[PDB]
Amino acid sequence: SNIVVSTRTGEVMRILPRMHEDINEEWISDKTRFAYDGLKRQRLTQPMIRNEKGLLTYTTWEDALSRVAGMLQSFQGNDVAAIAGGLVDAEALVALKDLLNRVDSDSLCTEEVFPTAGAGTDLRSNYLLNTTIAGVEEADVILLVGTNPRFEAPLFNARIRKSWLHNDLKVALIGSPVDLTYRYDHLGDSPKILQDIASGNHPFSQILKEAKKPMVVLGSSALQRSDGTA
Amino acid sequence: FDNSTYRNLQHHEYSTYTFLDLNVELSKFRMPQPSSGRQSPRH
Repeated sequence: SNIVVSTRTGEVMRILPRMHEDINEEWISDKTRFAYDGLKRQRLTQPMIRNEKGLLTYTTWEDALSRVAGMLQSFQGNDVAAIAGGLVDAEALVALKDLLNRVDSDSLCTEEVFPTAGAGTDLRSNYLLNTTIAGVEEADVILLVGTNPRFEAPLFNARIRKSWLHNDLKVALIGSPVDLTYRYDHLGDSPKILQDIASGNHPFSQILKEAKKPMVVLGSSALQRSDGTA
Repeated sequence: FDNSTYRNLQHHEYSTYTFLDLNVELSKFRMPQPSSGRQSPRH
């Protein structure tokens, strides 16, 4: 979501929405708006190392960087690895990738798992919301597999509700019968139903067949359950 | 002929549910209602 950060005298005062018709267009979620104060607490402000007693103590940039450089020169290949978090940026990601490629390391991994079999990240359309958030307003039937868009993507669910209100959109969900603020069709929570819809037994197979602009959205949280490839 | 007696005396024997009882009685004479196609606008 596009936002406006209001700051005064070097301190972040508040967060406001910013009109972007394709993404959020006037709104932000409550976590976006009201979690900026967490930037003023538990902040890491100095480099730290471990002393002789095993506790974390402050140090200069030179000392910590020298320790890390020595340890990085000691090992190479598979012994060097990296894990990236949820709020990392592309510049830091590419820098870390290059740094571990210098020591001949490819163990560069995230925390959110995606099925690497098949195309597996080779084709960019294999892990994207190809229809886009705006395109939701053009669909007529939507299926949601193993996701709760209300909390995982509040503005995406707001777009879904907007289309459901103005375009008479039909919504179905495979998973837990959560509250989505709009009425939908619950097809169950067993993943087996998916194969049935692929087989053609389930009537929603016919509904998707008759759909002019069908949409099938799989939640990336549903891929974490060790069978996400299936 | 008479033009001097008040003959709207039945309104002295109307109970709490008289209107609703008459509605229940009339329910059988009504024609079937149309349908918008939904259970409610929230559907």
